[PDB]
Amino acid sequence: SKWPEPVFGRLVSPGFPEKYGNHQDRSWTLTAPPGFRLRLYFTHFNLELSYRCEYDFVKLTSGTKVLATLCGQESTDTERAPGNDTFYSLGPSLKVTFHSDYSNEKPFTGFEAFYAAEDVDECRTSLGDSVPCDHYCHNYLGGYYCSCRVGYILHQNKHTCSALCSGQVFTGRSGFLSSPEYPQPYPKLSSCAYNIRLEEGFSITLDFVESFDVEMHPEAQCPYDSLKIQTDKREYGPFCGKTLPPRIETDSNKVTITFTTDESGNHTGWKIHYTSTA
Amino acid sequence: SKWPEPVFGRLVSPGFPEKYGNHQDRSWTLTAPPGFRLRLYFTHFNLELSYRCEYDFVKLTSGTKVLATLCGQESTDTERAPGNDTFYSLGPSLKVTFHSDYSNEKPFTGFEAFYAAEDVDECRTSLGDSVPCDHYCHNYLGGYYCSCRVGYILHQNKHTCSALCSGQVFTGRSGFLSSPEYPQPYPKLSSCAYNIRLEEGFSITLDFVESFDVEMHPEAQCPYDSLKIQTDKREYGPFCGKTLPPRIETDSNKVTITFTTDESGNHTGWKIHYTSTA
Ligand SMILES: [Ca+2]
Ligand SMILES: [Ca+2]
Ligand SMILES: [Ca+2]
Ligand SMILES: [Ca+2]
Ligand SMILES: [Ca+2]
Ligand SMILES: [Ca+2]
Repeated sequence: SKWPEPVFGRLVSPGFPEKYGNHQDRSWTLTAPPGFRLRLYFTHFNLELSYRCEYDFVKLTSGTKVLATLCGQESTDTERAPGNDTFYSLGPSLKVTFHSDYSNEKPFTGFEAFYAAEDVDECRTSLGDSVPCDHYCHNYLGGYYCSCRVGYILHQNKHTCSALCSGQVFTGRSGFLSSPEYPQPYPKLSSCAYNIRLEEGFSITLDFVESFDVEMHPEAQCPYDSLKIQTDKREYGPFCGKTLPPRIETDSNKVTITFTTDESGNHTGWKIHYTSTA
Repeated sequence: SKWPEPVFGRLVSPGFPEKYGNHQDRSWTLTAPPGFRLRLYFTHFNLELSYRCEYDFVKLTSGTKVLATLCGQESTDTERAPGNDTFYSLGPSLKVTFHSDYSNEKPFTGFEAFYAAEDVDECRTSLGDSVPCDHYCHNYLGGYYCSCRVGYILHQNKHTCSALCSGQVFTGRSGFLSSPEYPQPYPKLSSCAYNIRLEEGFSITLDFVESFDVEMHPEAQCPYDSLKIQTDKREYGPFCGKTLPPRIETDSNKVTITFTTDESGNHTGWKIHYTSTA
């Protein structure tokens, strides 16, 4: 219900299209709305040529960086003329500076430049392996939004996808149980809780199977990702490393398994096969 | 004691407090002794600001985790400056990494950081984790040690408190007898021994009376906690499970009850009322 305002304009050297004079200094600060960057190009460029544009120049800077230093008419080995190149602001702001020195041996016409704001694509551009979203990144005008696959919920940090893996209440007495996505990497910032609740007088036995991969610390044990098992009379765990933990035999009919994950890592996780006797 | 690295120290960007240069890379690995962690903070911080600190940064890592990525002077929406924040190592080690890219358009002054070792308090958990001691936990500089309540003795594992429940010699003809702390959970790694010595020609009768709770096995009987009874003419037990066992009638004037517990469990235990006839 609220939309960005357009931002666009035209910049010229003093007196354009007539020849620019000596000892002139101009600067324009251009600012796009949040989520936008600026796009600038030159329809006309004809300045005094000099080594590294020491005499006359047009300087484009953005944020903390110098985007370009331009002079002459056609780009050389150590100088740059803009040609049909396009220049982009870093962030929403862009400064344009024009300077002429004490003399022009020829009648130089200066420059005509045009600029326009365009939406930043936070999902595709400024992207290496670093996607700002855990699952789905949605670009829109002036921003972006994150969403998650089914069976997840967006964390409060608005980027991480937390599994909905609590609430599983098993009553079938022989069965399997697992970390999310296994054997794919288990999700970040998740709190899983699995409850085996069956008839009284029965005793359960739990078995880890196949592969095991939980984030470990060099000299500490399991401070990051914590996998623990709980009978109403006793506690077991936490299990880490990359070796399948030994069998466990419970006295109780009701058992609770909890799996907690922290903000980082791509570890595969765990399987558990539980059986039964009297 | 003595350690190769000092209890306190100072790290600065190359050339501090003068402007740092381009294409610079530094890394310091700081390591405290076991039982200590490292605490690091910044007295001065002024780096080039960039989206996600891609240009210049200080990265604090510990173990496998990145504690922080820092740039700028004051923290923004997607960037972090340390301010007066304190950073803590996970375990005794902590790595500091400094990097600068190809240019500095302003005189960025870099950073001054200080670190100090501090004792880990193994006794004071956030207590979402377990307590390392059975009874009393004592913290000291560089370590901790355990102790027990009166009537107990510290087990060889230096953490578990074993009850002193041997030595009870009953001569009274009618009476009660019990697992330690009943009806509170009976202690771990304890070996209790109760001796009933009565006049010749008399016969004792034993009765479980209130609650009965001893660690049971799925398909076996009593391999963890073992409660056994011994007359000079017979042996009874071991008794486990969680149902009050039937009455027992001894021929002997002499009875010895032995109760053994394992390293884990919170089971309540047992009472026994014994009487006598001719
Ligand atoms: Ca000139
Ligand atoms: Ca956008
Ligand atoms: Ca993790
Ligand atoms: Ca830099
Ligand atoms: Ca300590
Ligand atoms: Ca026990």
